[PDB]
Amino acid sequence: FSNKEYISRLWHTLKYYQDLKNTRMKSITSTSQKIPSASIWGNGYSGYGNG
Amino acid sequence: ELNENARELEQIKPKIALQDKEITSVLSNLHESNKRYRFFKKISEDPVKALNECIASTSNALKVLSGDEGYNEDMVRRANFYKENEAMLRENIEVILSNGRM
Amino acid sequence: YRNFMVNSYRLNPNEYFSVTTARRNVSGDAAALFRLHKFLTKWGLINYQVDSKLLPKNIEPPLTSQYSTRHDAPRGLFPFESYKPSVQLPDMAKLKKM
Amino acid sequence: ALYDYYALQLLPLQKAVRGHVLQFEWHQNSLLTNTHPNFLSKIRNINVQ
Amino acid sequence: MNTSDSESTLYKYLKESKRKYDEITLKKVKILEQIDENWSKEDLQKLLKGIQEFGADWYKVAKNVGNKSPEQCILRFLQLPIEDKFLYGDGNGLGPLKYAPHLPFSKSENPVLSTIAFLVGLVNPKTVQSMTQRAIQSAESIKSQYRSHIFATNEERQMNFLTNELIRL
Amino acid sequence: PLKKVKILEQIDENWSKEDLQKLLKGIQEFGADWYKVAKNVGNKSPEQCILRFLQLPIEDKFLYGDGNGLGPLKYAPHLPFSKSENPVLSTIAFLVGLVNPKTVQSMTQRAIQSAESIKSQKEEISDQKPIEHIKEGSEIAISSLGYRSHIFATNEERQMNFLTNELIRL
Amino acid sequence: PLKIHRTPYLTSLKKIKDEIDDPFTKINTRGAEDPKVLINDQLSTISMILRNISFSDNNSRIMSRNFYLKRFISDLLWLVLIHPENFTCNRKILNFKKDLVIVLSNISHLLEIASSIDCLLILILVISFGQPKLESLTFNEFQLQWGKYQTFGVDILAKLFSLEKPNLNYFKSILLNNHKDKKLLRRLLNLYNRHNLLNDVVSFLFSAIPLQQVLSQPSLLIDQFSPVISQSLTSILVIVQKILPFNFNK
Amino acid sequence: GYDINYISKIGEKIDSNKPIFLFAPELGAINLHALSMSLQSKNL
Amino acid sequence: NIPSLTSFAEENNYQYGYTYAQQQLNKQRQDFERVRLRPEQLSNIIHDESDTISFRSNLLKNFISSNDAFNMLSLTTVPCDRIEKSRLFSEKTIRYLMQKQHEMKT
Repeated sequence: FSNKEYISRLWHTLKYYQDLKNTRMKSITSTSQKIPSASIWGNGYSGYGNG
Repeated sequence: ELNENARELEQIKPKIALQDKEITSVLSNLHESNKRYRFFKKISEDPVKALNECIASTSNALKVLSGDEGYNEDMVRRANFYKENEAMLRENIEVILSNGRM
Repeated sequence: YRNFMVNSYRLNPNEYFSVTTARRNVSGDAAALFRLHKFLTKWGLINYQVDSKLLPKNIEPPLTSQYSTRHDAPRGLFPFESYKPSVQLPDMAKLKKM
Repeated sequence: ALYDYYALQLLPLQKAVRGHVLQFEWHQNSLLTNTHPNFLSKIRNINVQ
Repeated sequence: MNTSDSESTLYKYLKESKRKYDEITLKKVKILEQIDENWSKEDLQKLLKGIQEFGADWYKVAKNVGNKSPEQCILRFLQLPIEDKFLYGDGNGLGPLKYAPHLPFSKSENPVLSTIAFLVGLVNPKTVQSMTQRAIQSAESIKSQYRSHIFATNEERQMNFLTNELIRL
Repeated sequence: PLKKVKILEQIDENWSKEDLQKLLKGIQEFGADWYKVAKNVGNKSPEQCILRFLQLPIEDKFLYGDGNGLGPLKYAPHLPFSKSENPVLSTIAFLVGLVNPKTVQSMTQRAIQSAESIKSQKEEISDQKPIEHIKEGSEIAISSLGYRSHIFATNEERQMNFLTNELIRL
Repeated sequence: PLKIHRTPYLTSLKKIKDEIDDPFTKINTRGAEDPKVLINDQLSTISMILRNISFSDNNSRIMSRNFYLKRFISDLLWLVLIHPENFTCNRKILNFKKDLVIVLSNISHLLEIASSIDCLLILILVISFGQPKLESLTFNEFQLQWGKYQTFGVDILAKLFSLEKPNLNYFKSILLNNHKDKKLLRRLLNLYNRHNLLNDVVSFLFSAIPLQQVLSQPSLLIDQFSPVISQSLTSILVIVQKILPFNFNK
Repeated sequence: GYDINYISKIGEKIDSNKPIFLFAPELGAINLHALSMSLQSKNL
Repeated sequence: NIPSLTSFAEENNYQYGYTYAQQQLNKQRQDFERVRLRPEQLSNIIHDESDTISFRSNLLKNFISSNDAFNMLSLTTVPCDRIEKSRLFSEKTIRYLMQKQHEMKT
């Protein structure tokens, strides 16, 4: 709960979100290469009515 | 005479600029001293409510700068929170259950 | 009228439930039945799955998957915390007393 | 106390759903103007047109 | 932590502490009392036994309970007062412990501010305001023995009037 | 039942009538310098003279002897049974040791004001709980903090007037 | 109405910078902790969307003929000027004026002003950009090293004066002088402190023509500010020729 | 008690890489009719 | 170009459905109002002072400015009788008002 642990918590939180952004970029470049990959959020709709 | 007055204007201008530098540097100190005067007066008016607004806006000033978010942990841990917020839970439980995520 | 239209669509959802069959099967003027049918199909609820398509296949990256959650992940939200037990011997005596 | 123990058995799973449902309720509060308050949208200065 | 243990850290440490000083010198949670008219005691018992049977599958849980929608089961599972009788307060205040994961206080950095944060919960603000205003008025009664509080000397009042005169001129 | 006489004669633990007389002489003569007051008493600290002037005990454990009115103070760590550090009482003594003790006598009726007013005040502070001494001392400390904040506010207002005159001259 | 909140641009900037740089600030109290800030952050999203949509050739004429949008504009412009006490922050009140003028800059070439109260609040909103003084011209000149936001108002006033139908009739009856707004207009006009409105509008339109700046130092500044100068001169010519010709006393 | 310049320096990157909402390239096929019917849904 | 006011009318323009002069005027209309109403995709996106204001830097500066001003209040163990007052005039403002008051009789 001191300073040297409160910054080591923030290093073990930023390094998670950097890998999460790498996943987010790879799942964008996959669909831009016409490969239907899933994202961080779910797939939005289906063929039902909305596209 | 026009060029004489132009040379006099270009002579008188940097002494005006060096004064404007100190005018702005004193105005910034006036604003900084106004902040500390307000902080020292709101404490001296009520030293228990200002000493609760000074703490509640310091830990909240750390939560935003750290990057964390969410509810207060010690508020949502009790049972009267889910009894005063009975309205939004019946909405959200049906929304999560009907979408199939519960 | 509304329960008739909704019950009649949901027997075979692949078929476009037209206005003319609803007009031919319940008694009423064509304007109000047309307006109710267009309001109903405006909000989904009828003719929402006439021409349905199949999502082919999802090549899933890691952390975008079911059961892709770890105890090591940061709880940004989910405000409940897990706290570090402080094992100090005067604090051990304080915990024994309290 | 057998059913106290039943209530003392499934309490933190209830808190887990109380956290995820609250997290999704916080997700409902997404407005994109509570977040970055500078979202510069679109401007255009005075044209000759 | 077992005091009956003669070989734990607690026994030796506390004996050495008191020896060093003399050398130098139950509250059970009654969960079935939530029997508010929409629910009942048998309904709460079947709810708890069903959640212990099937973990978080609420359709099977509402099936085991019967006569109630799954949303009411999830809501009554949320609204159970399980841990409230082990927390501190009923609803004065918890103080800085109310702001649990973010504590910007240091004994070395702010020794006074942390003790004041712990102390402001106990006191009444009205008597504090009364005593500090009495201190202010007593200081004014001592100092007396327009902005004349700052401009106390006759010199500085004439200097300020000179400033206003030169501005107007 | 004996905690009452314990705090009543723990306030008056090792202070005789002569130490009280030298203390009151040093308090009424000298202003806001407790070191010379402690030297006027001789065999005591300035903090102990402040806490006897406020009619408070020491060692911080005769106040809140258990651990319910004390909210988070039960959950404070300590050195057990030895090495007595007193964060509450030294905080109160440090805050009252800045604020001109004659106006502290003007601030509360509880404080010692004269050698003829010790017995009546000692009688009227009797039959109080150990939480009451914490409450009154913390009230005096926070009020002294507010008074010091008012003095700092007036000095900052003087500073703003000085900056205004500098602006006008510029 | 109790007080027409005519705060200028620069005092609004100073109020924003003195509210952000406050120790006990509530500018980031979040969304889920307060419902009033949730309503305000929905309305700010609505205004950012509506100022973002209006940069298309088809949307600018569809948004022009939309009774719902005209009622919403005449509905917000009342609330941001007459009773801004409900908006939480003081940056949201400036940002509503900063995108209402942008969304009215793209629409106004086809806008037909509905009511006279809206035609007065348009004038007060456009006037509220710029710096006044402490009769004569009551507007010090706005030097464009600060921000071009007042140049959007002199185009709203240049395009909304081009119809002698309802626009110029409402502007005439406001500047020179269906049963409750007769009481509302006569309450708003004497709450605005005869003919202060006309000389305020003309003095503000004589501002944003940078005479001092282009005549101090020679072709670049006029080549950059020719449209704002042209539309300001068009608006002043309209006001001079078609409004000023008797109840004057000065 | 902390060195909050370094804490804020790291927390800026944490706020930048935090998954708040979708970006422009990952929105998918934006359906205007779905948005226009969800705005009239009077949900939250 | 600078097309018309008649080209902006709803009759000559498309609507939600469900000639040659019109299709000639709508060329000039969409070629005029897309070079006029298009946003600036470059810099000068600051627009003012109160858009590039940073909440994080101001929050950090206020966190420092509260902490040191509170350490100025409590931890400074100078008594109230010993806090010496500052001068209400400077060493230069006291010279200028001796000079101008000397030159005020002209």
